[PDB]
Amino acid sequence: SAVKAARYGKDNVRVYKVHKDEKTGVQTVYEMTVCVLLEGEIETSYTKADNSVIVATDSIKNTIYITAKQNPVTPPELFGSILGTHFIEKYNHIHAAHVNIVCHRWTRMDIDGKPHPHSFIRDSEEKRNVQVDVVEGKGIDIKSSLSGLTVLKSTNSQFWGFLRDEYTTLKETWDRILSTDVDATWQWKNFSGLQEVRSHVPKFDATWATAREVTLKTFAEDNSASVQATMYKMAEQILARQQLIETVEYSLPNKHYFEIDLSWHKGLQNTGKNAEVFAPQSDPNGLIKCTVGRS
Amino acid sequence: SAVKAARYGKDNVRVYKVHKDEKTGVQTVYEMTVCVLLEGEIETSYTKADNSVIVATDSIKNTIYITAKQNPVTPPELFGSILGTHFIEKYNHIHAAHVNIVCHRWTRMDIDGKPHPHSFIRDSEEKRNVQVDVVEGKGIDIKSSLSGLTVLKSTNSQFWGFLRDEYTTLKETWDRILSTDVDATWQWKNFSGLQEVRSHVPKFDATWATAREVTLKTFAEDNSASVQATMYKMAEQILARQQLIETVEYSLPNKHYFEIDLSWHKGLQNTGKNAEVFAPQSDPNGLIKCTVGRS
Amino acid sequence: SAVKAARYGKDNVRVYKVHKDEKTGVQTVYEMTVCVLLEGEIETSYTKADNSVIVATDSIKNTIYITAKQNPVTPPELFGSILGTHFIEKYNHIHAAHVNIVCHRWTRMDIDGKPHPHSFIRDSEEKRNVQVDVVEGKGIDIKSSLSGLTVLKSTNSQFWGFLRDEYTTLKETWDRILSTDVDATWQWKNFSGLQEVRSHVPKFDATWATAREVTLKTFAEDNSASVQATMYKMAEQILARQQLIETVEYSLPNKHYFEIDLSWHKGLQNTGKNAEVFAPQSDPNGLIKCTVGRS
Amino acid sequence: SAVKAARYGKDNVRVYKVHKDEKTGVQTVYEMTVCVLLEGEIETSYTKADNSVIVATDSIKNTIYITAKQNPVTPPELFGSILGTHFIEKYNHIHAAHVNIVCHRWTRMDIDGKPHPHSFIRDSEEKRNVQVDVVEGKGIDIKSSLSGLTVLKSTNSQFWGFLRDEYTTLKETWDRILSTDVDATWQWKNFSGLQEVRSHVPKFDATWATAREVTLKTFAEDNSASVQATMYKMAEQILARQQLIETVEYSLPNKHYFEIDLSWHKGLQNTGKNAEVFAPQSDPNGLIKCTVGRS
Ligand SMILES: O=c1[nH]c(=O)c2nn[nH]c2[nH]1
Ligand SMILES: O=c1[nH]c(=O)c2nn[nH]c2[nH]1
Ligand SMILES: O=c1[nH]c(=O)c2nn[nH]c2[nH]1
Ligand SMILES: O=c1[nH]c(=O)c2nn[nH]c2[nH]1
Repeated sequence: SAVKAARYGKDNVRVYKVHKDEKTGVQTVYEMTVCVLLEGEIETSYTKADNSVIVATDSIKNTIYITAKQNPVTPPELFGSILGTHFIEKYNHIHAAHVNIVCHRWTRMDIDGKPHPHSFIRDSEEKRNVQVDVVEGKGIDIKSSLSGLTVLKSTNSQFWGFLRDEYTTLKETWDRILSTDVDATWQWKNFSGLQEVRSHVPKFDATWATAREVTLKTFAEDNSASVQATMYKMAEQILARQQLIETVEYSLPNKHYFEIDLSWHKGLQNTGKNAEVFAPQSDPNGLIKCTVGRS
Repeated sequence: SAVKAARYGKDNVRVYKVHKDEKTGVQTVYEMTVCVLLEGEIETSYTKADNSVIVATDSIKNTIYITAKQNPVTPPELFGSILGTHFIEKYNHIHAAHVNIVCHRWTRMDIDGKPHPHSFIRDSEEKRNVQVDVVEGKGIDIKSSLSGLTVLKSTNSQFWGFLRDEYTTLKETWDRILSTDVDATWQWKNFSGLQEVRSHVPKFDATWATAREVTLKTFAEDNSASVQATMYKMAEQILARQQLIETVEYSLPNKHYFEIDLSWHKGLQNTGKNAEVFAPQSDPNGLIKCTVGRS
Repeated sequence: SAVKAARYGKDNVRVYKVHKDEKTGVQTVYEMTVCVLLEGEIETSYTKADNSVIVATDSIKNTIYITAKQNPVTPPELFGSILGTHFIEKYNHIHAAHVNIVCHRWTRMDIDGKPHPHSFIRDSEEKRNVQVDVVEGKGIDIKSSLSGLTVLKSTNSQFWGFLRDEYTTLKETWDRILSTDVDATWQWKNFSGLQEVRSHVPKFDATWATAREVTLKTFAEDNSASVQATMYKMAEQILARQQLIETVEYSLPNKHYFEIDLSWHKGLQNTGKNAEVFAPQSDPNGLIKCTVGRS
Repeated sequence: SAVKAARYGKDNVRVYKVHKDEKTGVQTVYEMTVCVLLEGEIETSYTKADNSVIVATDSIKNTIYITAKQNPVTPPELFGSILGTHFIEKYNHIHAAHVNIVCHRWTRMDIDGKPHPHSFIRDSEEKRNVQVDVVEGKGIDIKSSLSGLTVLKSTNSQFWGFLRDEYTTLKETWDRILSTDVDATWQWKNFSGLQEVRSHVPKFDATWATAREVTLKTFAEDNSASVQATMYKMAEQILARQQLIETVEYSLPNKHYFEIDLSWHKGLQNTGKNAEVFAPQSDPNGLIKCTVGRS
């Protein structure tokens, strides 16, 4: 037998960093969870028990803390690029590094209408993520994403005109609830290395903001024909507004809310136009995915 | 053997309700998870296999939906009181009802600086809860709470002067990070029944708001001597501002963030006044509880 | 305002211990999660910021490891008694200790029909737990439990003859699936202190085994009239077989499996006697509780 | 913009099936969670709001239940093949179906040394999974796996001789604890269609059993030089024992158990050869992956 592929590293590395503006006394905090996996000429650790080629995963953990101490940790696209470049430049036999970063929200508190200098709240479980693949001789590939963004609209969603056959029991509707957890990923054009990533630093936060704003406004304003059609509208605008993006991917569950017929009880009317009380369903759920690119 | 205590019912009942203002076109949504347990003269279902005394748990589920269709579901203290009173008034052999309600956040979206008429976001995993115990001949006991409120301050927290003996390794500090998940419960004076609960309806949302505001402002502004001392300050103000509350209970984990000594690596300075990168600890955690009442 | 109650300590302390039989080379492992909360004359830490009365929670953590190094950690009723007695004997102003222990399964592997000397498998998520309250001048109160034991029987469960009124839609049945997660707690007679707990050490594992065996055999062999009736049978036998137990408490969800009517599709028969494919329901669920004692 | 890829369907479909041997009265149960995603000529649902090409996800759910009613559901490789073939044969514009199945354990209870006819226990959270991709004109690709298998050995694991540089603090060791959660996947040679899958039905359960046995025996008996080296030994044997497998993939966390130095307390000895009490670490964790194929 032979080794066809192999990677190894450290997962679930939690990191916090604080920035303190000595002048204003204002502090800013960052918290993330980091995963780093390495690839290279490491097959003999598997086949011959030769540990000499292994950078210990404990050392990878150390490296993450040291890099965060000596560099900016925002935007995460920059920090991930710096960290993966380190490993392939530092170790001759390591030729690829895969860095995943999850950013956790710590939003500044407003007290008495004024923003507080050093207190924060986790105002949501929504994440900002990056996946950075650094490959020797092939540059830096970055996928940026937002995940965990949970929304609901109580009207202005429709679903009619779908295929009907002998497996079909679902009724057409012109007014329904639509709720989803948004997972959206934008993939950047390949970058030749760290200098190029640094030259675009301003676009990373602005594009994350645009992606969020467009997702929110399109969900609220689209009189939706389907999940499929609404998500395509989001992806299109984002591509239109940032030319360095090559593809946009959306993955959207359809979290169903079912009507409850109460007519068995004293003729109570709770369906169609009289629907007021609904049963959220934990499972199963629709799952709809799309990758949109340039034509 | 004998039955010394017994209760039974339905848990994890998910409910959504929408309100539609025909005039303005503005819609408002409510989502909760409900648990209802009953007590009464039901021992023979356990000892004699006599199911005649059992209100089926499926029927309890139905009752929750019907009650939500016919009554307001906010504030949750009112809805829980109405639902538990129904069971003890409707069934002669049922003498107590225990109703737990978890309210989930659906916050109105602002689009282009304007509040949207029918789109919402789960802006946090924080919950608003109630526990309502309705007991025949003994009125209605309500405990209201907020839970899941996650906060952090990066400075203005201290912990020195604690007991030191041969089990002690912790060092005193005058500047540390404090992070917690707030669980706060305020217990109302007993109410004689539904009419009295209805007469106080306005105080329920205002007190929840006060409890939140006081928790947030005290956490941000207190130069904290300990978790114990800061939480006592919160409980005291709340009691001072709502006379119908009898006790306030706080339960606060201390989620530790540890310094990381990097001096082994090129003399890097990352402790004490140079501390910038920290390691969040998943476990173990301090747990500190207090119940405060009137003197 | 005044402090009416207060406790504080360390939660989520993970502990592993290994025992090595030098003679046979056989090793045995134990893993648990420990919570210790203290009560006493500690109110001024809350009201006056006096940390002098506080045993730091970090010190409590240390104490747990040291105690495990110097004493047996099985049965958990003994280890919890030893640990809580330490705190009230060691600190004059601490008058109660609350110790919760969760035991995780590490079951010896059988390889080639022979039990392996040092390899283990987590053969289930079922836990063995203890709650030990040690109170100065009032002895040691122990509640032992098993939790997470998940079972299902595909026939020989019934539910008919329950109350029917205008809230009722559930149909009577003489053959249904019954599935639950067992939570069972047996409460021991108060013990005067450590010497008495030690004199009964053999009964702790034997009673846990009995409780398990009786739970399993009664569930499998009872032609169940209801959850209520079957759980009473379990509690009764346990009380009959261990006289040092004062009460037995069971808490049992009814995890529903619903029939699926497929007759809309080519007259397919899948209900009643032809029921073969069912839909497990994640929520809601029945919840049935009973505490049984001696008459 | 253009659609570059798209798939949609139903996730988290829970299914139970019972088999009843009329002759012996013995019953056997199966429970699984199913995900089915479809691909095809469906782009206009995204770009033109044309729902005519959509098979509703509710209909997919129905199809899963009907297929389970009319066919065997074991082994899961067969059931997944049957279900994905249905969709591409039934709908002309659907050209690929992706079926994921998770099998949950329901193990027959032994009562009084005898196997019970209709009672079961979830004896572990370990899963048996399949991923089946059915593609029009390209046959059936099956990946089978076991996941959630949690093990620990308390000795006969080593880790020395790894790379040491200025990022390294980890010490070499010749005796450590090794614990992991096993994720193992074996990929079958492509099959031309259902008849070929049916001709190999006996190999599916036997290979799952072999994969399990080899994983367990190698973990227990290997005096491990590293996670990398031990997992390669497992993959090699499996390939040696089933020629229809093309690749074997392992993904193994290294769940660390750290020594605790207690010497600060009365010279207590708890490290190296005196190590008895350890601290399980929840995070971070090593992550080691390997794909092994034929040479
Ligand atoms: O938006 C929707 N898309 C779908 O594909 C679907 N199928 N069922 N309901 C649905 N709603
Ligand atoms: O606020 C705190 N309270 C405590 O009781 C404690 N113990 N350790 N650290 C602590 N911090
Ligand atoms: O065993 C049962 N007990 C109950 O109380 C019940 N209510 N609905 N179904 C039930 N089954
Ligand atoms: O088995 C191991 N493999 C590794 O790659 C490693 N790195 N640190 N510890 C380790 N143990």
